[PDB]
Amino acid sequence: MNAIHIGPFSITPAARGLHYGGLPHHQWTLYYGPREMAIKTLPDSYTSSEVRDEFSDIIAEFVIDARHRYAPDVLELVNSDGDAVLARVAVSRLPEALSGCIPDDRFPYWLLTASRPRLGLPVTLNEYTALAVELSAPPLAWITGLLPGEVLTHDAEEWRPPTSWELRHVVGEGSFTGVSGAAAAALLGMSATNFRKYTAGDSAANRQKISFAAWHYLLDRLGVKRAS
Amino acid sequence: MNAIHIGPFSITPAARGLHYGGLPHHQWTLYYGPREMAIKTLPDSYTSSEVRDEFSDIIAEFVIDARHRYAPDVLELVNSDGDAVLARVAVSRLPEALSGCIPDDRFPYWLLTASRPRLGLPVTLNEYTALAVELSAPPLAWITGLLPGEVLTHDAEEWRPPTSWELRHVVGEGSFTGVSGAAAAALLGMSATNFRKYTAGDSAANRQKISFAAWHYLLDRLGVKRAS
Amino acid sequence: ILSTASVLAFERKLDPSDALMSAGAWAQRDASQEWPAVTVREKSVRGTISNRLKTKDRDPAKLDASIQSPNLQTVDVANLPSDADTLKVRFTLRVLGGAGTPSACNDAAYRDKLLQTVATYVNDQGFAELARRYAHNLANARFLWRNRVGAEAVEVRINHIRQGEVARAWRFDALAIGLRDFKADAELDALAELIASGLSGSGHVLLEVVAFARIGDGQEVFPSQELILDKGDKKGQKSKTLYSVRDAAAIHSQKIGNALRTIDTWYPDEDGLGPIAVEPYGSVTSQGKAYRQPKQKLDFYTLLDNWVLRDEAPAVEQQHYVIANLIRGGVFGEA
Amino acid sequence: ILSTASVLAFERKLDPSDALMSAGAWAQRDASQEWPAVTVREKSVRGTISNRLKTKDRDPAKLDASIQSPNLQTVDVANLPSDADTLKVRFTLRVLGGAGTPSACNDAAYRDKLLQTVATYVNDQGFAELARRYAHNLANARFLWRNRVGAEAVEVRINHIRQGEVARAWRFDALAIGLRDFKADAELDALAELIASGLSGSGHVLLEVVAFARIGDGQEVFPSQELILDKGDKKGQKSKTLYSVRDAAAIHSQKIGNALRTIDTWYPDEDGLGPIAVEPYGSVTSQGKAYRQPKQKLDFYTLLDNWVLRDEAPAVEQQHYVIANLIRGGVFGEA
Amino acid sequence: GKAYRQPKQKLDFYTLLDNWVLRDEAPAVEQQHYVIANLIRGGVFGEA
DNA sequence: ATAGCTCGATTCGAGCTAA
DNA sequence: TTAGCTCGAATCGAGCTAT
Repeated sequence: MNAIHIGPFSITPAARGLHYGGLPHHQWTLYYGPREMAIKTLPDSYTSSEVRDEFSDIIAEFVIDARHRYAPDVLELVNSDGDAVLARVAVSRLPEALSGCIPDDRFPYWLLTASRPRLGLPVTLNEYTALAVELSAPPLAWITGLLPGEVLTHDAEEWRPPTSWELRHVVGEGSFTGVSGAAAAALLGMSATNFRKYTAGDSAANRQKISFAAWHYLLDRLGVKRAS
Repeated sequence: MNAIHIGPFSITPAARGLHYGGLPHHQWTLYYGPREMAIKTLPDSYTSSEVRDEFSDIIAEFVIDARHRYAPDVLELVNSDGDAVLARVAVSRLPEALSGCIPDDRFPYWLLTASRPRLGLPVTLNEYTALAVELSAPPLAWITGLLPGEVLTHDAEEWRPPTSWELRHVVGEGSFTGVSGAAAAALLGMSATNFRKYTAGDSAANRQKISFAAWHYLLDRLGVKRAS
Repeated sequence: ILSTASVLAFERKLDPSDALMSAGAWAQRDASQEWPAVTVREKSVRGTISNRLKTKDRDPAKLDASIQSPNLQTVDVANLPSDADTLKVRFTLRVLGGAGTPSACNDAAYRDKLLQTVATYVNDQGFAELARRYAHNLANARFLWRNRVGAEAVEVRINHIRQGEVARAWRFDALAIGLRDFKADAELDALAELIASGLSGSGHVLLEVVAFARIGDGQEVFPSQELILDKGDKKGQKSKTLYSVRDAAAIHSQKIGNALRTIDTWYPDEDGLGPIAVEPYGSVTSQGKAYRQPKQKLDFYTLLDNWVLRDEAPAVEQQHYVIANLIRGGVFGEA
Repeated sequence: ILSTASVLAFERKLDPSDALMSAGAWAQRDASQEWPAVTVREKSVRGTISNRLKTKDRDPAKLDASIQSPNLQTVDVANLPSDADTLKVRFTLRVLGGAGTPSACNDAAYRDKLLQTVATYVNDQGFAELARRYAHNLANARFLWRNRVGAEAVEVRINHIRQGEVARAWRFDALAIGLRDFKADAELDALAELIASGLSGSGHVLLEVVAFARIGDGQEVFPSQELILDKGDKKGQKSKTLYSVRDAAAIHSQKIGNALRTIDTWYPDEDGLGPIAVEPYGSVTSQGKAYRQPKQKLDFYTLLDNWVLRDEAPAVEQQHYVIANLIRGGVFGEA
Repeated sequence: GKAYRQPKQKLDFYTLLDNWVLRDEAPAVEQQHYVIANLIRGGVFGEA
């Protein structure tokens, strides 16, 4: 039939078929960009929904592995004993004052990493609140591990506009955020046709590259970066 | 001489002149948009940077009053008695579940308002940090009181692009943020020549309007809004 | 109109074996038949992060925490013994005839036209230049991929095996014959004529190729690597696996075929970058660049289509490239 | 605009082998070619509670109960014989040359620019300072990591093995040449010129390095430590595993390479620590911190990007650091 | 099978070292002799 | 840093089809 | 919701200016 696109994934069929048993079949192969993930030989009587359901489990385990691999590192607020956790915050980056630390009784509250060699500093509740406000991780911060560092940088001279494939990580129904393209255009105050022009395939004449402010505000409003 | 423009302020001279004493003199009028704040008769021997210094104190008083009357609401974290303030955070909006409250002993932590009829909500440290991350106020959040409510709204259908004078509140040498047009363009990842078209006034040839995503991302980066 | 056939499966000529690699001492390399094999063993490695950071890991505390929690791996490593300084790599090569004949085809007319085209190529200019270039990638130990970079002295021994016995023996100083130039030499000419007779189908050619190299005393040698399933823990991760046949480190036969296949000096870019393995679309994975792009009219498929379908014969260099692609085999044809 | 390449893999120069540990007596080290190897064996250790307790295990009853159940485990231990006080450690070092050439490069223009940058470095000042510091780390037994801390006399012998024979011999007092200062000496200068000729690609050099350490009769020696899968019973836990190749205690080759790499004295922090290993982000595993932070604009990647992309040549010390990091090699470039 | 110098009586190595280094509370000369002897014997001191 | 310009290329919105 | 496409209008970058 025709290729099935699910966010960044693509299920393209083989050009020539085969017969398994007495029924016609085609091999359907799953991609993640250029990475081939799995191949399945499927009957020609399957619709697109059944072909998608055949690879839904592999897509789901990819999503789970991506969430666990790129999960933001967690800071823990502990008491003077260092045993009881009073609050946990997931941060996009660590404070620059983190050094090797074991809590004392000289200070009541300590902020520590969840990593086994713990880094930390004595912290007050006001300072902990300020650090959590200016360092917290958005709920979909794991998607940033699937994107290159030259599309996620705030330096305008080192920034590159994301491609269509990098856009489809966060913009489609089969993407990792689950919002539609029209919802993404509504978040940016943009026309749906203009935003479709951003995620247009290579077989198109009208393609537009998203700007710095629009891309970063989209990442903010989607809960991927710079949302705390 | 020439009309001195300091951000949203404009010191325009009188077209006619006068001779107070024997020296030449002109009437300089401070403006906050369509609002007249002061008339001061000054000699013609003063330079622009000296009339600016002459009118600087009234502008400083205006900025102090604007910062004080539009200060964001402060929340207080207290113990099971309500006497000691363990941590305070300024919020752009109050929590949804606040009701009139007096702290008791059954809960160790209480999040009360700074207003004397103290609304409150029993919280733990983790939920308190979640609320502080969600609801925090940027350092220059007081400038939103000087801006219309239809240019700060997140709803794209009810949003109106800011004018040149409303844009001078946040960008410019004599703005309330103090950032130049080049720095604002670098924050938006665009050229300074295009931002000067945003800040252009009375020049109907090649004057542009800022977009929803660009305006809200600029307010994010300057520290005015969306910086919870 | 003579459209292209829908399957063009070709079988591989110049079929090598897995090259088994063993160790010993120089000047006892004549009696190297009982040299002990190079064994693949495991060692533990610890290191810090030396790759580029994502600009998210540039935070100093994250870098310090990554240093304080370094990554631990166990890797397969192949070394020479601490009393042996020479590595012996041995494989057998078969040169087969009938290069232009496909193993599968859909069109009798297309396969007849292709066979006629290959036959008029062989009649006009046989497998003389191609076999000359193949003899070289055997006389220089290019199949010693990373075992040749810092080796002090490399020599190769090619024996023609007929009825299981050496019919003619060749000995080459593999460092004298470079990896860049296809010069002319009498023993190289004889080996080229033998490979040409093998490619023409006029005789059976089986070669025993043995290479010796002064890597050094106890130094590391480099066999071929396998995939990592990554189904274990992150401390005993087994990040590298090496290739072994029966407990002897070995190099994959396709790596040897690629090494002998590096004869393409006719791509539209400058040949001062060196010879390339003949491929469709002139692909080099290390450089990430495709010489002979399909946008230019110098790739294998457009050349084969123009030469066969519409009788647009390319230059003799480009048809050498086409016949080299036919010799290497491949699943050509549309779908 | 000449952006950097995504694939920038480099191969390492200064390839060391695994260093084998043998044992014997001082003043018979001139006939140490038949010294018996140091054998890794098993012994039992019984331990008490000696680690910190997290304010809940500090109860006297719980602490005493933990005392009544001590941890029993076996450890791999390497010791000198009771009649031998000298430890012999021997490895071979090969210096390749061609440091500025990457093994894989996506961009041809970036490849050419990097080659011109490295050629400009070598033309301005060759591999003379770097080779001098590498020869210093060869002369002192820094590769003899914990076997040098209490050794009374350490002597390092370095030979140049040209055709399997000692073409040039060096004998050094590894304690007179400290681990802090890179001074000047005539024999150090000769070894520096040899390593310089190796790094420049002028000729093939292979160095056989042998170090003798007078430690004491029956004293403990320290080979490299391996990884434990941690699956067996608690009593036979094997909490410590030592590295050996064939019943002979050995040091990992990458540990030797790290100790030879300790030439970096140009990091922004003070000279209290002394030289460190030339790694990107200046990582030291023992201190758990990174000298040459990317925030301080003195790491390898920022210096290389400024030097190559936009012609901002750093100080000659940082140029030495960058070239030593290219000699070190690694998977640079954005993955 | 018992522990003299329990952490409860504040005479173990860890509490004495922490008070001597962090709080600058130098213990008795006997206790600092004990601490320096613990530094001589070596160890894997320092938890997470 | 302010203030503004031109000019060709790129983006943008609101129609529309196509599924 | 996906996936596009014209068509005129507004915007964008990079050149110059002026003060």
